[PDB]
Amino acid sequence: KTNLSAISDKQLATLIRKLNTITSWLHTQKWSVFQLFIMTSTSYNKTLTPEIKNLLDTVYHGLQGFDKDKADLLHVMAPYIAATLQLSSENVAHSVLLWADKLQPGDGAMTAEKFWDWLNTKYTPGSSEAVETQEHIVQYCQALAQLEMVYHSTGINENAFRLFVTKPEMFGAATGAAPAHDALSLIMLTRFADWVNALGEKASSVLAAFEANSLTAEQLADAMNLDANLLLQASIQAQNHQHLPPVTPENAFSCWTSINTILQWVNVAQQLNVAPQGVSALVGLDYIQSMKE
Amino acid sequence: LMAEQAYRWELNDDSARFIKPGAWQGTYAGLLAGETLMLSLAQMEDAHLKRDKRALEVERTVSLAEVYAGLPKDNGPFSLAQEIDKLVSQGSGSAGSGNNNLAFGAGTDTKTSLQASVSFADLKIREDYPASLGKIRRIKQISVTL
Amino acid sequence: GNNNLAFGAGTDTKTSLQASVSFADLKIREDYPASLGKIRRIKQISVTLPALLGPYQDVQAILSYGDKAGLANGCEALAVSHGMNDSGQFQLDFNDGKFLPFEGIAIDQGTLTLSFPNASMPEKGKQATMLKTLNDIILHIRYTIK
Repeated sequence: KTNLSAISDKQLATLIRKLNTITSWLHTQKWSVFQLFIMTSTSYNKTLTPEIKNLLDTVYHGLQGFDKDKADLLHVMAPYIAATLQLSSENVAHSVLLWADKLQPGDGAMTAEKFWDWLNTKYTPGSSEAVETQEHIVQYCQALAQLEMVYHSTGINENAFRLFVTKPEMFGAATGAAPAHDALSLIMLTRFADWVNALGEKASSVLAAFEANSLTAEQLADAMNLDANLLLQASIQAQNHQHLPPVTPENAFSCWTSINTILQWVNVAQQLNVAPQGVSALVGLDYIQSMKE
Repeated sequence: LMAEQAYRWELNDDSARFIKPGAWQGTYAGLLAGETLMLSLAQMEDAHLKRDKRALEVERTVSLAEVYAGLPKDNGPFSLAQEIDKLVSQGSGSAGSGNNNLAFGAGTDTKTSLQASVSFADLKIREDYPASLGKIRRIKQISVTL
Repeated sequence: GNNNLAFGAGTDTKTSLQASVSFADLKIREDYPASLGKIRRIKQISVTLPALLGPYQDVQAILSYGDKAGLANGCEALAVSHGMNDSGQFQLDFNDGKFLPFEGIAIDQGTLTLSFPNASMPEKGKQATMLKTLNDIILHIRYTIK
């Protein structure tokens, strides 16, 4: 959206850094630019497809006779969505549906209740007819399929994907907003999945302690086969220095942004083969500025 | 759908339909179509035994010579003794009125046949018990004696 | 008490006359030694009504339990049709899967009420003239010991 013709030098440098980082990430991920654009796309083609038609037929047949008070609509609709959209697990479809309901895809904001009502009233299976709302239905189905492409490309585990959909604050997304499938969120999801894979067999306990407000320096140090004092002092150094967002003892292992910051400190310290106090001494050498002595 | 008619007539729930059109799909060669009907039949049997209860079996004699002899005088009251034995001797004519009339057949083969009609509305059988005993009253078996 | 004879309380039963008796006063548990068996349960209650019913004419009366909770749905009351060793059903079969009316009911506690609709002569009830001829009532209690 920002124009290159009228831009500040520091803003241009930030844009250069963002482009370089994303290009490097794509090269590491063996991903084409078109795939990233498809995964991050918002505009959806409003054209009926046989796959979408089969999805509509299956959902309409399965959900016929559904009672609202007897059970949750989303849970009942999840198995048919999983069957139609080629998903391995049912709860993955349930999480995808929750994420879509939070996003409200398309030009006409679409949700499970609206989709079910449209299918119940204005849909006649087995016939090709033109409906004014049909394009919004197609857009919602395309968004669901794209969020499948997201889930499968990221490689995250099913329960951490459920946690990300239900509580974006745990992943440090802006509070009170639906999670973004922006590439900026995609890269952090990929990093979370890679860290979980690196934890190996310990990941099962680490994730459970993370989903509660339970995780601590010592347990995570045992999980990563690192020194507990090393993680404790890295966390202390991160707390001492001004990050954005700020890191405080009650989120230092509760928010993923804080765990990522601590791990970046640990990685940089071990790259330099020095303690985190070494990096703390290094970053004090801001000698080309007027902000501080 | 024949078992569904049997359900909708053993019970009175003419509105209740359990078999859905979605059982067959040509996209997937119609696979698993029978298991959807098997679930539909299971739902039909479960609702059937869920709703069924023991009904009070009752019997009532109707005397037709009394139902015609007691006919409200806005129709001509008659005992069957004096019209059977003249609408045979004349082979023709009528007695009574409305759905309680006694008369010969209308159709060409029935012109010899003599039929006696009575309305269940005049049997008034629904009065014979309190209403709160049960709202629906249905015939089990009509037996005739001559 | 529970042995009173009186007219119905509810608005549709105000014409009906019901005779109540307590199984506690039948005292049936005294009729055998206790060590023969601790639980005594009804198998089938049959009623007989030796009124002077006419030819091709009948009584209607209805005997009901007091609990209406412990027992299978609709098994709590049966209606008498002709009243000569007459239960509510048309063929009774002990081999049938159906629980007969009043099955499993404990003898020690409970109340049995037999009701006669349209008794009151002020309302010209159909039973009024015939119920005057009614002298006594008999219950045949089929109960088992185990």
